[PDB]
This record gives sequence, C-alpha cells and structure tokens, in this order.
Amino acid sequence: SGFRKMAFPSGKVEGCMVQVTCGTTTLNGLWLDDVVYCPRHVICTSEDMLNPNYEDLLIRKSNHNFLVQAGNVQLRVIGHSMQNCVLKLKVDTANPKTPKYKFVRIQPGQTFSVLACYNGSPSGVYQCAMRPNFTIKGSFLNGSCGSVGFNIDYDCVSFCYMHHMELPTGVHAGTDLEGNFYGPFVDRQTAQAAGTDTTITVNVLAWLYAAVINGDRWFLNRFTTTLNDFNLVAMKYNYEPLTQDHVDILGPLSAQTGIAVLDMCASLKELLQNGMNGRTILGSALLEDEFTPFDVVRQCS
Amino acid sequence: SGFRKMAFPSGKVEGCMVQVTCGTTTLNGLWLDDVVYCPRHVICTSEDMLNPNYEDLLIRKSNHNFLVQAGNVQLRVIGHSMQNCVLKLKVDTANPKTPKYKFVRIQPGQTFSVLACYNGSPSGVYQCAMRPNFTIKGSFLNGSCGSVGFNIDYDCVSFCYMHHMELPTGVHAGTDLEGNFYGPFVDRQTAQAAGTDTTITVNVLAWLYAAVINGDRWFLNRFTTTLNDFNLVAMKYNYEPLTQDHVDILGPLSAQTGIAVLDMCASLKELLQNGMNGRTILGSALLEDEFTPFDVVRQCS
Ligand SMILES: OCc1cnc(N2CCOCC2)s1
Ligand SMILES: [Cl-]
Ligand SMILES: [Cl-]
Repeated sequence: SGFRKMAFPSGKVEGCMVQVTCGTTTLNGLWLDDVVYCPRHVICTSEDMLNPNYEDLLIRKSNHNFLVQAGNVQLRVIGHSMQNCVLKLKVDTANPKTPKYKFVRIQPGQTFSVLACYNGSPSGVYQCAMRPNFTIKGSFLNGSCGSVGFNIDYDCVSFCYMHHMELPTGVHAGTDLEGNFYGPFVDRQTAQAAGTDTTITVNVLAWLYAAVINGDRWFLNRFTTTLNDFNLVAMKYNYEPLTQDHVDILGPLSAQTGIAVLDMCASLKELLQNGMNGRTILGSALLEDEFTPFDVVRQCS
Repeated sequence: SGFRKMAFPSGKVEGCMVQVTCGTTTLNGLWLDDVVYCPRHVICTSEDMLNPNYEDLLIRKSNHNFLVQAGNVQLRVIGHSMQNCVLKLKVDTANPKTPKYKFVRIQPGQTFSVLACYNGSPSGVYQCAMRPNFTIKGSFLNGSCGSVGFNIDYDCVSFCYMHHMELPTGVHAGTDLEGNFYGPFVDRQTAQAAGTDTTITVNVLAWLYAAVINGDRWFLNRFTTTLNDFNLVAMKYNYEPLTQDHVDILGPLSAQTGIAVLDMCASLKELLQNGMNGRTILGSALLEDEFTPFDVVRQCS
C-alpha cells in the first residue's frame, strides 16, 4: 500500500498567507481574523540587524510604515504591537477565509507541515520534525521568512511554527506564533550554530513498524532487550533515550505487527552495530526519524 | 538552502474533490465546472472485476444510480458518458472553486504532487515521479481510487494522473484525465505485473548538479566519459539510457555550475562503482531520481 513523507493538505493555510512590506523588506505574514502575524525583524535595515533595539525601532514606526497585500488587495493597518519576536499588525478587515485554528507549541520529535512562501505567495508544502536541537531541515531561500508550520486535527488548524532565519549549516530556526524561539536562537545578525543533533529513537521505531506493515521484514529477529541495555547503545550512537512513554505510544503498532518495542529495539540495536548489510528499508539507506507513531498509524490504518 | 521533496500547495485541488457512490462502491471524483471525473470501475460489482463489459454495465445505469456528494451538498447528476477508463458525470451545478486548469499526459521521469483522498476528503499531499515502467510508488489505501496527481505552474493546475489500482508488488497504476492508462495496464483484476523498474538517470544527474549548487563537491572527479561508454556502464546498474535530449536538458545546470554533462556522468559512474562510503548527498545515502532538471531550478537558482 506504500509509505511516503506526507504533508497535511495546505488549503486552509493558503487562504491565510499575505505579503508584508516595511521599507525595502518584503516577507510572508499570516492573516487570521483581523491580525497579520510576521517576524518582528521585518522592521530592521541590514544595519539594524547587527544589534537591533526592537522596542526603539518600533515606537519610531507607524501603521502607514506597513504595506500588507492579500493577493491584489491592500489591507489597511490600523494598529501594530509586538509579542516576543512576532509583530502583530491589526487590519481593518477580518480574513473571510480564517479557518478554525489555535496557536500550539510543539515538542522536539513532533512533526508538522510547512507551507513555504515567497512574497505572500505559497510555493510548496513539505513535512518535517522539530529536531532535538530545535532546528528544522527545511528548504528555504530569501523571501521565505514568515512561512508557517501547522498540523490539522479534524477541521482545526494548529499553527506551531514561523520561519525567522537560516543557520550556517543550511538548517532553519523560528518561533511559535506567540514569538517564542524554538532553541537558543536570537533574531539578530550574529554568530549562531545548530547544537549537535540526535536521532529521534521513537520515530525510527515507528518507521520500522511502517516497513514491516509494508512487507519489509528482513531486519526482524528472534531477540528482545531492555530499555537500559538499549539506552546504553542509543546514547553511544547519539540516539535520544527511549522512555517507558515512547514504548506505550508505539503500543498499537506493536499489537498490529506482533513485534514488541524491545523486540524491535533488538532489530534497531543490530542495525546500529552491524549496519543494513547493504539493504534498504522503505527505499532508504538511512534510518528515517521524521515519522511519529501517530504519523505511521494515520497513514497505514 | 536545504533540498526537500516538496509538493505543490494542494488548496486549488482540495476545492475540487467529491465522493462518488454507485451500488456499495464509494471513491473520489474530481469536480471541475459541471463535470465530475472518476474511475469507470466505480460501476463494477464482485463478478464484474475480471472481465467487466463497461459499455454494457453503463447503458444499464441512470443518473440517479450515482450519488455525488461535495462536503454535505448532494450534487444532482443530469448526464453520464465514458471516455476510455474515465467516467464523466454531468451535474446541474458548476464548481464555484474550479481553478484555472488543464489536462496533460506526462512521460516517465516527470514529477507531480498527489492529493491522497478518502470519501472525497483530502488526507495528505506528497511528491511522486512516473517511473520508467509507468507505475508510481505512492501511498494509497482502499478508498483512495480517484485521487489525482497535478502540477501548478503560475496559478494553472495541470491534472496528469488519476489513481485506479495497486499492482501485486505494492506500486500504483492509473490514467491521465482523458482515461488513458499509463503503461500496459487495464482496469480488470486479471493478473498484471509492472515491467522491471529502472533509475531515472537524467533526474539523478540533475540532483548531483543541485548538490554542487548547495556546496557538495566530494563525489566530483577529473574524468569525463563518452555518452555511449556512460550508457554501457549505467545499464549494468538498471539505469535508464541517457539520450542527447537528456544532455540538452541539463545544459543550464551545466552552465550554472561550470561542470560539463559528461563530466558529471563520470562522477555518477564512480558513485555506482564505489557507493557513498558512509557519506550522504543533500541528506540522502542513496542516489535520488524523483527530482527533474526543472524541479532542481524551481527549488535552487
Ligand atoms: O480492501 C481491498 C483493497 C485494499 N487496498 C486497496 N487499494 C490499494 C491501492 O489503491 C487502490 C486499491 S483495495
Ligand atoms: Cl531588543
Ligand atoms: Cl512530461
């Protein structure tokens, strides 16, 4: 039946994307009810970016300093404030395409869909995990800033990410929709590096369950193991520790397949020590860690 | 930077998806203007699966046998005709969400986005390529039939795929939106199997050019090759023959990076001989063949 990195359908979010301009800087905003959300760094000249005083730069600004474009319509900005690293532009018009939504903050290891934008114009959608080091491995060029991450639960869009910057290594850093950074990052032109990342162990196991469900069974074995024995291997390979809670979340997949988590940890232990003996799993030569147990259950059942 | 299997924003396709029911069979239809397109096999029962006489099964149907449903709204069917393997249900309402669109037949190697859908509700979006053996490696469960593949260039949706069936090896077969199958396949449950699959050589080369644009150079070598020597090597690894057409298509990525097409071909021959020696290219430990030369520029420069 097959297994693919799958994004949520993006239409409910496409209806919310606008172009925000302040001086020379144009980038993407999120228009929900009568507010446009975008990165506060939209107000900064290149010179400001080196050591910005947002407080001071913003009082110096007025409503008319902000051009908001929803397709071929100018919105009138009637107010401006800041919450953490996010700029809120109050507009005269409630977005008639506002979906059922909430602002949510996600945990490392959780996945979400990204609508990549360019002049308030949506261009692509991809799935990605919040890394243990609080970065994401996006695909962004200039103009992507204010591109947004989301999940959909029934009809409700849960917004969890707004893109702020690229780090030197090609990875991306951003905020929740309340403007709190994911990770130890600041919105200033300064020296910042991604911390050393780790592998999301519970997601690798979920993806091994997806492989078995799809008839990729070769890596299975008669053996089992313990959390403690496994976690001494994981810690060795820069794998996150597996907790009792991770084992409980993989419950449904363990039932559906007949392979218990420490059963499957034994398989993963051997893959870490011995490698893949030149094979693939679901058409990958890497151990994939950007599918959650929920993602595997949603896609396979 | 970053390099991601990115799907087109799905919103313009989401507003076209409906549920078609006939007898005890429910699947997806595509509602454009006053027509719903779906697989003709919606009109089959149990003993119509091996040798359906579609002309005989359809003449016995009236408009009211077809229950079409857009969210909660029932659409009234006022007409029906068959075009190749696609059924066309005429309805009394034109879809107010109809985007600018066209129907295109794609060739092997081309990529598109798939909007996977169940009971006319979109569930996810992913990027595919038409394999050289005219199948797609999708993610499709029971009820996905009538899910569509598409590109979006400058606000115009080009429909290129409609999902009909899963073959014994877990890969997928379907039609263009004129009802003609890709490959030698038929909408009958008689034994059928895909041709042996090959790697899309032109796409792999485009992806090596993207790796060089994004700063990877470790796999380059001082060698060149003749086109003919390259094909004699590449076919021993089940790679598609590279043609002069393919060489012309890579010209711009050649010019951008200053590496001739037959120099990059020498690099590919070396990678097939050596593998990757614990390294990765753009985040993969395999040579990726689902990015086209056109996609590589859409996502790079
Ligand atoms: O219940 C019997 C079936 C199971 N899976 C099916 N699908 C898989 C691929 O998409 C079309 C057919 S029919
Ligand atoms: Cl400050
Ligand atoms: Cl094509």
